[PDB]
Amino acid sequence: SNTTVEAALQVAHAISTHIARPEIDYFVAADDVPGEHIGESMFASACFY
Amino acid sequence: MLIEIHMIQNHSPANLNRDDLGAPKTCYFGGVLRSRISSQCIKRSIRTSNDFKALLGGVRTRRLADLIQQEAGETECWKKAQEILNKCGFKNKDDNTKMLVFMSKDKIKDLARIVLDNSLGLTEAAQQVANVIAQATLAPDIALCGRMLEPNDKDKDKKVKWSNTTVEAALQVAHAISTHIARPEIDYFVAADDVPGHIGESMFASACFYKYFSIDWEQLVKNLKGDTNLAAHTVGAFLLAAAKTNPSGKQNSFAAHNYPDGILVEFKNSPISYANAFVRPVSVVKESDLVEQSIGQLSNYVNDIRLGYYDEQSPVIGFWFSPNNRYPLGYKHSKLASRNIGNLNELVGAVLDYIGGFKWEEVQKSK
Amino acid sequence: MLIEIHMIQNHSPANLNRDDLGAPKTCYFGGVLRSRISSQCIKRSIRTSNDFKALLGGVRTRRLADLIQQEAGETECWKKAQEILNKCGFKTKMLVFMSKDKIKDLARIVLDNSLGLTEAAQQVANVIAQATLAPDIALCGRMLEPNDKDKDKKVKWSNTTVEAALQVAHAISTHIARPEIDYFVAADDVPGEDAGAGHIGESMFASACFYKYFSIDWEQLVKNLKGDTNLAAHTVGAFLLAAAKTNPSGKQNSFAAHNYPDGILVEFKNSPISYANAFVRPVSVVKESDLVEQSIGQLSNYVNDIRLGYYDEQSPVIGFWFSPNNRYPLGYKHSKLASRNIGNLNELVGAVLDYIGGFKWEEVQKS
Amino acid sequence: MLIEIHMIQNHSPANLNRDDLGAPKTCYFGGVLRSRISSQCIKRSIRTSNDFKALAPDIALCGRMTVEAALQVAHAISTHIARPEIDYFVAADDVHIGESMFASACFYKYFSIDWEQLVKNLKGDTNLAAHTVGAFLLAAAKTNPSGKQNSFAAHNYPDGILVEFKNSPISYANAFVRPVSVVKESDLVEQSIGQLSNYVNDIRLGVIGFWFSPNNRYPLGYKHSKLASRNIGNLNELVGAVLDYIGGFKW
Amino acid sequence: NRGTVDFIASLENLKEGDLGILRKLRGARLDEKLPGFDLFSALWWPLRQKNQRAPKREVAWLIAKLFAEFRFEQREGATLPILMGGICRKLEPKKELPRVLARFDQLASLDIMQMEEPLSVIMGILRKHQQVCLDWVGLTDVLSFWEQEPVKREWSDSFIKAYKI
Amino acid sequence: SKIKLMSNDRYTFADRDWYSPLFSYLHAEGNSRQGKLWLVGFASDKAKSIDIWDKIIELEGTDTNDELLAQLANRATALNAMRKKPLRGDFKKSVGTPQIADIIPHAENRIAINAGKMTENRGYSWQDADTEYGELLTKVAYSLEPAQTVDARLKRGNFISRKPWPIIP
Repeated sequence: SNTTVEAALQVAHAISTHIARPEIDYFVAADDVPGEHIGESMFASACFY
Repeated sequence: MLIEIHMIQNHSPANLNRDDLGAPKTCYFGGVLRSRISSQCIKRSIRTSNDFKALLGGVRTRRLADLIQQEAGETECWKKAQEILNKCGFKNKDDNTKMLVFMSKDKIKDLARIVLDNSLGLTEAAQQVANVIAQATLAPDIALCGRMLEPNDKDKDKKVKWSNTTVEAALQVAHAISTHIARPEIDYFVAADDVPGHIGESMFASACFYKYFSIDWEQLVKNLKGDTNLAAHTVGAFLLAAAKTNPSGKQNSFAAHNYPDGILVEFKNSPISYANAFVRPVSVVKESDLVEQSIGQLSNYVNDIRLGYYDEQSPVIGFWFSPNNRYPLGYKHSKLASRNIGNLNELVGAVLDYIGGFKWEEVQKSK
Repeated sequence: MLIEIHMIQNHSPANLNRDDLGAPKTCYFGGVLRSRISSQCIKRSIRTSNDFKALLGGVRTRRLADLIQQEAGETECWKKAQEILNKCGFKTKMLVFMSKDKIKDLARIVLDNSLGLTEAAQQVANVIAQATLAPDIALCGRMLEPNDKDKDKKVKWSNTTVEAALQVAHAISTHIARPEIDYFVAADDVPGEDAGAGHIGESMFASACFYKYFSIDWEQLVKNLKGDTNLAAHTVGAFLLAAAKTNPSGKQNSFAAHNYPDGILVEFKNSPISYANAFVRPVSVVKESDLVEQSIGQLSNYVNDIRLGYYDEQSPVIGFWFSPNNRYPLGYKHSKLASRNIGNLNELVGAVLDYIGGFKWEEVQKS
Repeated sequence: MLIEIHMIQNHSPANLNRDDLGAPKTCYFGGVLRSRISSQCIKRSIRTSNDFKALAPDIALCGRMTVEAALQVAHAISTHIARPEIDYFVAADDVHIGESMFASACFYKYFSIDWEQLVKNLKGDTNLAAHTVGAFLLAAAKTNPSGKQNSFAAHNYPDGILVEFKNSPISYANAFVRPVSVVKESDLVEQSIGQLSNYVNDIRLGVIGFWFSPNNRYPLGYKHSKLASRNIGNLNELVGAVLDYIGGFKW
Repeated sequence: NRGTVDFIASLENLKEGDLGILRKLRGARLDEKLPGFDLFSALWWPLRQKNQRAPKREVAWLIAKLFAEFRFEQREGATLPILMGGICRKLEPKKELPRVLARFDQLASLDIMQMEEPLSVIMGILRKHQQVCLDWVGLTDVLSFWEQEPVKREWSDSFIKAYKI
Repeated sequence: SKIKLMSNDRYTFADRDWYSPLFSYLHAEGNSRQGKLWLVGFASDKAKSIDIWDKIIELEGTDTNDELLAQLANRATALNAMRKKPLRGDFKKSVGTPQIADIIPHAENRIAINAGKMTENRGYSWQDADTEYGELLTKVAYSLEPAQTVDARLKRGNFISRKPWPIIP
């Protein structure tokens, strides 16, 4: 039979009010045993509508 | 008399029109890629709009039998109606019922009455149905878009003659194109599962579009059997719908409900398109924005065209509309538009007064 | 003398001329693929335009019997018309091109007379042969060939050849061709089980910048229209205006490509020269400039090379360059190739008429 | 002596010569099919023309009925592969699909004139022969066959002419055994002229000549080579130089 | 050819941040954004110094952007006209095959500055069918000399040979 | 003889028509006999002369096949049918691929060398003579489809496989 329900809610993608500034964080995991690998992550901050 | 509407509208990230692969439609203009919206989508959005609810009456479908049966209510009548329609000439090649029929919605009762006649046989009923269909062209949507219908000569009964089923269109719509270089983008999505117990891809884009509509007053009046009030109401409702309606595709995910930032309405005897204002793509600078630069280039091209070609013994009259005079026209001219209007309602009133003199309420009371 | 017209025109995405398969026409130039608009399409579009209706005094049709019948209130003159035309030699029916008033009046008076069939056919043939007084006939020529296999042996034909006074070349793109395909799906108004995956259609469209070439011989145009001279000037002016502001009516209800030319060059020579070789190397778009500017620059370079090449002091040539409001100059850096750069179309028409003779456009608009 | 003229000319899409079936004339060369313009079309195109109408001349150059004409015209050949095309047309009624053939190609043309025969046919006159040579050069430079010109206004002008005074007759068709393939950094006419240049760069290594291009648009030799004795940017100056070399006559 | 192998090797040595920087520069030119210009210069200029037959700037920029977006694994003998052409044997001949074939064939009427989006859709079609390997060096070599007829002829012939199997 | 100077709707100029007076001769008068057959043909039309040609065929006299000889005696129709096929589509009053008529005479001249073996079907056959058109059709296909795409290559492959078909009546 019919298995379709029309959506009653409309949402839009949250976009910024300014120019985005992506940033890179460099991380190095440590070791708890002495003895005888630079990492790269991304983050940003913004204002959303 | 030709009424021409030029619109500039900026949209949020969305997918209003997509191809068979799911990507936004694109075109090549001036040697560069632009985003595109098909004219059929705009026409369908305007036709199936709240502002066009009153001026409807045309139906385009492959399922005339269902409507004919629903009109009566308890007669069965499905098989007999289907046989009559097959005898009429609606091609059934490849076992697919097709050849979409477009006609007025008030003539379905006549078809149901004619089909339910026991005195007549089948060929006479088919001829009567064809005659009824060929003379149902009295709706504003049909008068605007037009209609073509060519039944095939292979499955129809040989004793069936068709009259003229063609009505010339009174509306011309061009494909929407972007004023800059298109930048399609990919979105990566995942469908999660609630019970604890891969990656997809979609396409979207954002662009600023230039839209062009043209309406012939004489042809629209002629199609509606000389009803001038109905034509004025149709023009007003079309302006309202084109201003305040957007295509409905992927809107539940992208709520792109933006309104035009500039509308120019002109009256002239010949059609002129201002698309050549954007052969050079718009490049954004740090001291301005996209809409202002697009409007500036449009104003420059309009001034050049007005001072180059349109200057004849016949004058040209146009009005310019921006919301609360937010975006003025060319700063170096300040005289291209004979009137600057800050509201849509007074713009519609001005057009209706210019056509032949019409009040909004009086033409609203025509349907 | 010879009047030479060169145009550069950029069009929006559309399909103006299409082949049997429903695709835009193409050709090979310089070893690469270019878009093409046929010459007969342009001639037909100019002939049936609003700026030429004052000189449209010829009809090309095979249904002459209907036209002869329409020149009668109640008299039955259809079967006899077909019989007379069959004895003439028009036995598929042959297309006949000639003036309207002559065929109407003379065919009505001769056909309705009580005379022999052979004599009536001979008089009809003579009237058809001698009816070569119309600007369109003079511009496009005529070639009538009666069928000697199934014509009455008693009748004899006279000269029916009119040498043309206009030469039109196929429009070719200044760059490489980029054909595009748009996919459409037709919707149904009434909900239901619907079809399967859907019938996806295909529509082919393209956008290109075309170079157009026209050549008019004034002496042959005068000779075709007999010793009359003002009519020739009116025809030249109307042809220039129509070619400036008319486009073919292809898929214009969905592709409103009503763009206007950006550059026109009118030269007065004694021998024909074509500037097509300016675009043997295709135009490539860079981050600076646009397509039209590069095309006009290449055209100016080729014109300068030709002028500084084949040059005779005993027959110098002059011309006028027209751009809307002087927005696209020819000699961008230093060269003054043109003599009387004009920024208005009507001023250009007036200058052309003045050079042809002591002609004012107002005075010649009476023949 | 013998005067040999080589011309390179590009034509817009047209049909200047067709056969009984309506298709453009063709030939076979270099293992491929090439477009062809008949010799008896270029002749009777240069002849019987209004421009050329400038001891009866026009018979010494081209004889009629033992006149022993002094002009030799070869068959025009293409420098690339033939690309015939079909146009589909219909006729309206304002009250059946047909097909036509057309093509576009770049042609190499060869003409030869025998000076001694021209002088003997004119009964010793030498200024009239020089005037006839100049008139023929001007007419051949500015004339095209009158084919389907009303539908294909192909009135292009030659992009390169070479005049030579060799001891024996020889044509440079062997410079076009390999069909020209268009590259992005060049065009068809430039590549054809370069191929011609790399056929007189040889031969001499393993006579004099005058080269003419409109305003020096296309120079012979893609270097600072002296393969051409003189490079001239005007047609009248080329005629004057040839007139001077013929023995010092003034145009 | 040496010069392209080392370029692809250097591209394969990049990390997530540089890949994202190149990803955000898709559809853009080399000059407008400075970080992308600096990264491309650092990756490319020594190769142009050492080797004269190195790929041109435009082709290298296009290949870098495509690799940043798609990140295929380099493997010799896995060129585009083979994978596309082996894929085309599983579609419906009447409808889907012409639609894919037109998109594959449109590449012959575009220059190197307009070959981003069609290649993007082709590589998306590849990714939709679980493809993990591609020959980047061969693609760069073909794109370098795209204005030569024998190159296109070999491209189409390879496509047909892969398809007819 | 049925030779003409032009190619009309019902004729295609190829070469001397040496295959016409073969079914009649080898079945009514002359029959099979080892020797050299001399053929003299003189085309005419009312009071106008067109052309005369002659030929010599080496015959061994090894039986005859009625169907194959009848097919050989009717080959101008097959060549005309091959020529009249358009490049694409079906149009009324269409001349059809004029480039094929430019290459037909050379193939006919090449085929005519083995006339004696083709007449008696010793080692030469219709399919054997069909091979001579392959190289010429391949050369023509490049001119007809000058594109570097897959569709052009497929169209060339389809075009290469054209050959005349024997029609007995």
